Formats: sequence, structure tokens, C-alpha cells
Amino acid sequence: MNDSEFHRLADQLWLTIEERLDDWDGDSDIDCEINGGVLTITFENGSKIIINRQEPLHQVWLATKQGGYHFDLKGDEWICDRSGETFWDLLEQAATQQAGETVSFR
Repeated sequence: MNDSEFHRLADQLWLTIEERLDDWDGDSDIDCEINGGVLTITFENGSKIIINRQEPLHQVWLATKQGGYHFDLKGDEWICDRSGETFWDLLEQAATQQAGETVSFR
């Protein structure tokens, strides 16, 4: 993947996270901040979800309370390079677990 292509796709993903998390109208409080390009999501029980870019690797890294995940770009979808799961599936699963409430953007 090219550098300009990663910049385009990572920017689209970043905008998509910020919009969906700003759209959040559930019962739980979910905060989303961007600091130095890194997206931090804070939940009511103090747990966090951290999304960042790996520019040399052309990867998107996710860090939840349970573990860490690295995502390549495959078939117009961000795929975990260890299990093949999609970025949005794991993010929704982790956000739902750590918020105690369904967090889905389907």
C-alpha cells in the first residue's frame, strides 16, 4: 500500500470514528479525544480504548482493556493480521463490554 493511500484511508477511518462516537446517544457516558493524532475513548468505569496509526507499517493499532490488535487493509476492510476479524467488529465488541451497553454502528 502507498503512503498517500494510507493517509486517505486512515483519515476516512478517523473521521468515521469521531462522527459515530459523537453521534452516541445511549445511556452510558462515552468520551472521545484526539491527542497527537491518537484517539482515546474513556468509559464510565475508567477503562479506555486507544486507536493510533503506525505510519511505517501502514497499520492501524487498537488497544483495549483485554488486549492489543494490529490491522492491515484488505478487501476494503481493516483486518486483524492475527485472527482476520474486522476492525469494527472488535471495536464494537470491546466498547460494548467496557461500557456495559450495546455499542453498534451497523
